[PDB]
Amino acid sequence: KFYIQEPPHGSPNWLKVGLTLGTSVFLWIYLIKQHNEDVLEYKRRNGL
Amino acid sequence: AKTVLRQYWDIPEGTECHRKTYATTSIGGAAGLVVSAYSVALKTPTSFLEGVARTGRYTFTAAAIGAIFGLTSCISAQVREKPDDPLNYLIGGCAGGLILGARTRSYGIGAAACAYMGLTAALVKMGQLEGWQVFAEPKV
Amino acid sequence: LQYGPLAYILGEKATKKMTEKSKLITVDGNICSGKSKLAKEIAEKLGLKHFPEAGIHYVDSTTGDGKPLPVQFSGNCSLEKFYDDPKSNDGNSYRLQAWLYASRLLQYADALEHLLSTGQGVVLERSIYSDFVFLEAMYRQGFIRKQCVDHYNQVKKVTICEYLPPHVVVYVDVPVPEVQSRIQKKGNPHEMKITSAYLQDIENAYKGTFLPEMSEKCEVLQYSAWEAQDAEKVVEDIEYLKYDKGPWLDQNDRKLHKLRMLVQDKLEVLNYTSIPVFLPEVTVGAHQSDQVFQEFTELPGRKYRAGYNEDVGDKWIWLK
Amino acid sequence: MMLYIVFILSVIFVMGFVGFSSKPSPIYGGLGLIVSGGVGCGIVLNFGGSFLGLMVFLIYLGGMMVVFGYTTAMATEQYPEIWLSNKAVLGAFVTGLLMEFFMVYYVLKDKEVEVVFEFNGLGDWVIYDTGDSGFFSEEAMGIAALYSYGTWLVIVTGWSLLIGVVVIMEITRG
Amino acid sequence: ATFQFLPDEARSLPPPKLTDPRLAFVGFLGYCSGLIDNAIRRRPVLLAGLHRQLLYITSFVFVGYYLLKRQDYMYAVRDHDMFSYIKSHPEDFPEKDKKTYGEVFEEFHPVR
Amino acid sequence: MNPIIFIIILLTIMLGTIIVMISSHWLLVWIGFEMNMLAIIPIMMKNHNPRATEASTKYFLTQSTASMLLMMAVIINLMFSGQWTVMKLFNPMASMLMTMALAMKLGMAPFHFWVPEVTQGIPLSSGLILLTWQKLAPMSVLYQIFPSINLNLILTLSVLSILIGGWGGLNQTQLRKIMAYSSIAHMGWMTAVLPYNPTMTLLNLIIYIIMTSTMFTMFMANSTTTTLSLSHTWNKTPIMTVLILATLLSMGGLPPLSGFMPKWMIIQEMTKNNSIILPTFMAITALLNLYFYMRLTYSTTLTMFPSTNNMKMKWQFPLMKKMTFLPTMVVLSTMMLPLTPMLSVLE
Amino acid sequence: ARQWQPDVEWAEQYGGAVMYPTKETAHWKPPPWNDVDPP
Amino acid sequence: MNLMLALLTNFTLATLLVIIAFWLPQLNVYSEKGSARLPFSMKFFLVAITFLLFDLEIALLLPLPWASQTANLNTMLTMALFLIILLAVSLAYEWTQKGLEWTE
Amino acid sequence: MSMVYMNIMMAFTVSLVGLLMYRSHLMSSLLCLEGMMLSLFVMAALTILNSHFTLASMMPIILLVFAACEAALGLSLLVMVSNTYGTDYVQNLNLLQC
Ligand SMILES: CCCCCCCCCCCCCCCCCC(=O)OC[C@H](COP(=O)(O)OCCN)OC(=O)CCCCCCCCCCCCCCCCC
Ligand SMILES: CCCCCCCCCCCCO[C@@H]1O[C@H](CO)[C@@H](O[C@H]2O[C@H](CO)[C@@H](O)[C@H](O)[C@H]2O)[C@H](O)[C@H]1O
Ligand SMILES: CCCCCCCCCCCCO[C@@H]1O[C@H](CO)[C@@H](O[C@H]2O[C@H](CO)[C@@H](O)[C@H](O)[C@H]2O)[C@H](O)[C@H]1O
Ligand SMILES: Nc1nc2c(ncn2[C@@H]2O[C@H](COP(=O)(O)OP(=O)(O)OP(=O)(O)O)[C@@H](O)[C@H]2O)c(=O)[nH]1
Ligand SMILES: N=C(N)NC(=N)NCCc1ccc(I)c(Cl)c1
Ligand SMILES: [Mg+2]
Repeated sequence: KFYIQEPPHGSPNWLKVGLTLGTSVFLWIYLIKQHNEDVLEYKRRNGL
Repeated sequence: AKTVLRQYWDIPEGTECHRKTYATTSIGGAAGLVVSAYSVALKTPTSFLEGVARTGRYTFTAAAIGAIFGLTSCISAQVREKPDDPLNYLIGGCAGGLILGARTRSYGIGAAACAYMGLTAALVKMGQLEGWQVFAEPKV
Repeated sequence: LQYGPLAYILGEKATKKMTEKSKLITVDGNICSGKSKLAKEIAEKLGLKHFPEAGIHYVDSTTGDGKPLPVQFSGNCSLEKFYDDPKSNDGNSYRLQAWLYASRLLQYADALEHLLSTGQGVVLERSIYSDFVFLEAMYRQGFIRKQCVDHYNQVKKVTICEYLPPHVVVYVDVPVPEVQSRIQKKGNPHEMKITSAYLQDIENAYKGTFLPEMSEKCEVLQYSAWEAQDAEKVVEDIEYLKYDKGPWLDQNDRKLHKLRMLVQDKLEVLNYTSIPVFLPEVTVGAHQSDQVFQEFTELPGRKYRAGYNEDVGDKWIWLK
Repeated sequence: MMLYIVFILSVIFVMGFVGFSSKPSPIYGGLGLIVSGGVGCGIVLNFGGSFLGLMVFLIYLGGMMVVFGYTTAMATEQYPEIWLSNKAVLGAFVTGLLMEFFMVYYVLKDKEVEVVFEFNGLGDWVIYDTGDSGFFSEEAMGIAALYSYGTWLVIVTGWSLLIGVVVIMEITRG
Repeated sequence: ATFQFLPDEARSLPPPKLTDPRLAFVGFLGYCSGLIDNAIRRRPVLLAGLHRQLLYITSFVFVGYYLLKRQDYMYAVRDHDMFSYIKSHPEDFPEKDKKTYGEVFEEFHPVR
Repeated sequence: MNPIIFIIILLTIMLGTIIVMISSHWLLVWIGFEMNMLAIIPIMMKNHNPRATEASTKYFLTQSTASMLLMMAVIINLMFSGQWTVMKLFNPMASMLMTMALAMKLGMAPFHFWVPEVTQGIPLSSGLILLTWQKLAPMSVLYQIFPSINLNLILTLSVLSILIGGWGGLNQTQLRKIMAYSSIAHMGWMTAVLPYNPTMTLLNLIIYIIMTSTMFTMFMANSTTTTLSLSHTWNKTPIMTVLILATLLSMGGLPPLSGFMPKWMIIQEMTKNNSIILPTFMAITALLNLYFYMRLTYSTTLTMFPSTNNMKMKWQFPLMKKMTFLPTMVVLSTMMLPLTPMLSVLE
Repeated sequence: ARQWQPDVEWAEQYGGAVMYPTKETAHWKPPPWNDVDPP
Repeated sequence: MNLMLALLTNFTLATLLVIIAFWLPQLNVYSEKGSARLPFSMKFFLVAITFLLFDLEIALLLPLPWASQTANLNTMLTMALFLIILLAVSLAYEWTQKGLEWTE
Repeated sequence: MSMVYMNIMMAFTVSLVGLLMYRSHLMSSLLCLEGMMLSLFVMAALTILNSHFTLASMMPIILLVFAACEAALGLSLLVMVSNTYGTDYVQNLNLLQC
């Protein structure tokens, strides 16, 4: 215990950390799914 | 401003000097009146007569510049026999600058005004010759 | 949930935690009036939180590890130098006074933040309302310049206007001859150099200006030195107060929320204590302030925001 | 003639405007607006707008102008200054009446006038509709349609009035 | 369409690659925002809150991808409209008769 | 102000703007402006002092006058076309009245006098709204009625605004007045290009808002409202001084920063229309803005001004203000030029 | 010599009501630090 | 024409009664025997302003007897209640914010 | 146009000039602002009634309602100005000169 008053950010906000990482994972999965769906629709529409 | 500018730019350069000098005096006077109106509105004169005096001093000053530019620029074009010459306007613009150096009595202002009003007048003549648009109509 | 509008919306309203025991008490007096001892007894008996008088190192006590910092990080303000050489050309006299008013302003904010957050009252020894008595004494004795006084009033004008005055003002009135005798008995070599004229100036300002002003808006209790010995009677006097004055009657949850948002943000508290008024006594050149600030960031646990200092044991910095 | 009633009312309408627009004591300026409001209602009445005419009386004169007079008596003027006592007010008042009289005289002499823009002076009746035989008021049908057609208008209007209450309580708390 | 970010006809175009250089730059901008967030709050700039720094990159990339999709679609529409108009009005866009430099006369300006 | 009430009042400021942007009826556009003006006044008044009351009154008189002129334009348009659709107006006198009304709402010269005074008299957060969100609704109407605006009128307003904004800012030490004159100058670029390519008007508006929000947010972070107070930032938050420097240079239109992009694109569109004198005059006159932006960089970042002793007490406390979105906005404010072709999304 | 940095005399150039003093704005004063004028 | 005549008669008679009430024989032959804040509560301002806002709401409710003749009764009834409820919310806001109090 | 329109537009112009040419009282200027509203209401009502634009018959009411709410806000600012200075004179509102 160094600080005389416990700092507001002494310990991680695990709920915020979990939401933050979970949000990042979701956006990446969504982005890759969207890109994949876009590529196929493009190939289908152009006959490739 | 449209019609006055139309009278001036209809008269051939270097000719009908009295009509050119009238057109610029009216243009100069109108600019003086506009300046007086804002000056009186935003910087309230101490009295009714001070405000009237300021209106006359500014308007006469602006009409004086307009008259000298029109006469000198038309006299130059007539004498030199060069109607479509920006130099004539450069001469008239500096004459106006000298007048503004006289009404304000400041050799420095006169010298600066003559160069800048002289250059500006020459560019106006070039623009008329070559069709430069200040407020260009939209086209693309 | 650090306090804010969201916490306020969800039910953290000051009137819920406050009672008729939620009071702000300030003990005042001349030097060596036993006001420190009285302040502790009132707090103990009334179950309040006691604040020792805010000195040169009060802010250090509230930040970092709480231990005092070297002098250069308080600008080199010395109370001892004030007594030895009150007219020093370095401007220590007013620089100390300007620093101490800022220290009191910070303490008043801590005390108000404690009262509004927990509901427990507090006891202070002097406050930003009585800090000026020392300024008046300094000026009348020719220790500070007229310009310093003007600067002090400018800073006080835009700071004190934000805060509510104390509920109860307690004054322990000790005469200057008795004050002067207790000083020589206390045996602090620098303090004994204090002169009765300076002490009389403090008394005059207290009685001439402070007490009449606080009487309009606070509850003022005055005790002689003998009467202050009877702390139980002092506490008894406080508990029988009507409280029918001042702005504390006008406060409601909306206003106290605005007040709590101010006092919790300490930089917002101290904003005007550094107004750009270039008084030689408190002005610091760029080279010096740059050099001192760089040293300050090298002190243990000071380079980063609290909780982000690996050099003092903070962990999980990469998830914070 | 009563064939020019709308034109005559509009002449008085303008005179009332030159009255308060010259800005005498706010008490008398308020009177000029009240007279103009009543004359303005009469103009709307003669075009077939009975409800709209009575709203001016009910809301504009009995509502807003009452609160204007109320506020004037409180926070502006408690005793009027003599009307037209100030030269600036008199000059402005006379100038507006002189302009108005010239318009009226010229439009009546030629049954038309060009004051900036060209107007007809044959009388306003000439433009009226010539075929009405319905069993209802059309103005009433239109206003009643606020509740069937104007759902969006009701929502934003009702919201603004509520916010007006909240806002004015914030402004005045000080 | 009408008030549509990406109309259905935009789906006939190749999507931006996930390795698009412009998308890499957008991700880099998000990374810079993460560092500035640490700096203005006096945290260790490179190490603090990697979870927060990861979301800064992801958010920028996610929005940047859709912005790049709309950008390419709008330029495809500009070209589509232009070529269709050139076809609709062949009278205004005739094929110029081209002459070789042996036939075209150019004045010569000596530098002496 | 009760926090829930503050939120509802803020939501009503936004709703008034949104009604203007989605409306197809002139009456609903007028309502949006009236609703917006009703909700903005309380946030100008919220600190209860004579300066705030004077600012709110001057704002009320200006905006209520402009809204009456707008209603007059709408009614003339109704008489000469028998319809209310938001689009080109069918009467030149209606077009002038609506253009003048929108100029007054935007604070364009010569209707500019209220902007420096109102901005000075209200808190920073309120000034941020006034100079950013409040430009959206009047610009969104100009975006739609431009086919019928008088070219000489709109370009005269643009030229006067750039001149008055540039000259007016040269004489200011108050940060809120500097931003006000900067806003007047930037409104001039937005409207100058409107007759030629409204998309560039949107691009300049968006980039203007991002950069202006960044400046106000950095001023709020340190509670600075004067030049000298800002000059103490180097001794408290050195990182902030660098962010201010970058943002000011960007606002000055210097490449390779973001703020160069709107000037670059506007010059391009004007030249395509054979407008050469006006863009050149505009670009040179904007150097006046660059001058009083540079002055601020000198006293904030590139030199170290004198400090005070009490500043040391501030060293022991961290910044607690929200600074919402500041890291994102400062990056956009400075590092967007390589993505310039992205402007086509605004088509 | 160490790098020159602004002194008090340099700083006060920017602490006035206007940057360019004139006869007209001689009576102008800087506004209150907290924007509040006394009643 | 009738309404004009009735109005003209009513106020002309009122005028005649007032002037004669002022100028009647007196039978005597001897000599006969400003724009500031009035000290008035802000509460009275708020009453008048509150009346105005409620009066504007009433103007919108006045068409209700005609609106009830519509075939779009579902919409009409929903909007009537919405407007009156919003009027009630306005009153509830003034009430709970001590806007209807006369103390202090 | 019709003869009535000459005077209704004249009334609006007269009140606009009255509004732009201040004297001392803020209330006098607020009255001119209401004058412009009243002339707008009449001009709109005449146009709408004569043309038999049935659904537009509600528009003058909406104009009246919203502008009265505007006037209520204007009056509230006037009393706050009067509380500060003891009068509603515009010359007192010149602090932001500097
Ligand atoms: C990518 C394509 C687009 C290209 C466009 C150009 C991009 C560049 C613009 C990016 C936006 C600016 C971001 C700059 C981040 C700044 C961070 C940094 O460099 O360090 C700041 C430094 C940290 O100081 P401190 O907080 O105390 O922590 C260390 C302990 N001493 O603070 C200090 O120590 C104070 C330093 C003194 C002031 C020196 C200022 C000169 C350096 C300016 C660097 C930023 C450049 C801004 C202008 C753009 C340049 C192109
Ligand atoms: C291509 C552009 C060509 C433009 C040509 C413009 C020529 C203008 C010549 C102006 C010359 C002087 O320009 C400026 O004016 C004043 C005269 O009042 C000069 O005269 C100076 O003299 C003394 C110095 O002992 C002082 O009173 C003061 O410094 C100033 O009045 C200044 O030193 C100069 O800053
Ligand atoms: C320091 C420099 C500051 C900026 C200087 C900017 C100068 C800009 C040049 C002025 C603008 C050009 O000036 C304008 O050109 C057009 C050419 O179509 C002229 O056009 C004229 O042509 C015909 C015949 O020639 C005339 O009968 C007619 O009156 C007019 O249309 C205008 O009469 C002139 O007013
Ligand atoms: N110059 C100056 N000295 C101060 C100030 N506040 C306290 N001091 C000094 O702090 C020293 C001790 O304060 P005191 O509490 O009054 O003395 P004490 O004897 O220890 O405590 P008490 O018995 O209660 O009076 C005194 O020498 C004061 O001069 C101040 O605002 N300015
Ligand atoms: N109004 C203008 N002058 N410019 C303009 N918008 N021209 C339309 C041409 C255009 C240009 C870019 C794109 I991407 C698209 Cl789709 C269309
Ligand atoms: Mg003690």
